[PDB]
Amino acid sequence: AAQTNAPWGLARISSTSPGTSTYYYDESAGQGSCVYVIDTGIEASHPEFEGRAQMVKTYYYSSRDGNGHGTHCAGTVGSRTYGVAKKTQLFGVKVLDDNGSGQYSTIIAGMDFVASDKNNRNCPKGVVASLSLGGGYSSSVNSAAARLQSSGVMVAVAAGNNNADARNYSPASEPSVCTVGASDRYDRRSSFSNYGSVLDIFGPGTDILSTWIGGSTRSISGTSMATPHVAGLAAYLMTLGKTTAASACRYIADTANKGDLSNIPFGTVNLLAYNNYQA
Ligand SMILES: [Ca+2]
Ligand SMILES: [Ca+2]
Repeated sequence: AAQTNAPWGLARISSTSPGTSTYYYDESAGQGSCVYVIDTGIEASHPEFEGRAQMVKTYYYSSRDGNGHGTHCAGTVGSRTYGVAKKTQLFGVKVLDDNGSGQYSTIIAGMDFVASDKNNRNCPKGVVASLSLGGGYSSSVNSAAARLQSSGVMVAVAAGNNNADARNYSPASEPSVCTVGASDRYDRRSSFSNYGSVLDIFGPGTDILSTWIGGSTRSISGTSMATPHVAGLAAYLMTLGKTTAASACRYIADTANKGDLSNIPFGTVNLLAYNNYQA
């Protein structure tokens, strides 16, 4: 399949070179997989989700996304127009309030919830968890992400928007999960993106058009936008039988475009997510 005039981030992960505008992908489109979006919630009624999204857990008064951050990330995962895996199943877990904030104890509970809730869902091709959140270092938050990964879920987390070493931020500094950095459309490291030896992969993170609350769309930037690119790609690759949850991050790194990015500090990988699609 080929989506013309696609968002630049989708066209980037299906090309060996920047500047293209078509997103080439296999028609399976992550069908059979499930992706948990642990964020501010999802506007599941958005037409771009085609009824493939639903809220399963909230830690606040309502399950509605009163912010838009979680709806935007879910749209990059698997919306019809702006998603990597356009046929995947989307589950929303609201651990952040409508201001985009949340206590670590609630974030830890949301991860432990996903590790158990996946056992009563029908996801034959695999389960993915996308965490576009983070803060200061916490060994309890890192351990919760490691538990979720060990239970059999592909965990993708954002590296942070501090332009610093991600080793001082959680759950980005957990080695067992897949930490995602951000890049722009000219194959430059996003000026805000964190770095360090803990980063596994980079994704499109600057000026990312996706869904928004109120049935709308908008473009924002952050490593919170690059993470759903890797999460959606994982669900896309697992549906193809190429990899599994325990080794998706390593497979994505092994098959990535190497050496394409600029302004990458020494000690940080120069790897850009890529689906290796061939018609
Ligand atoms: Ca290249
Ligand atoms: Ca890692």
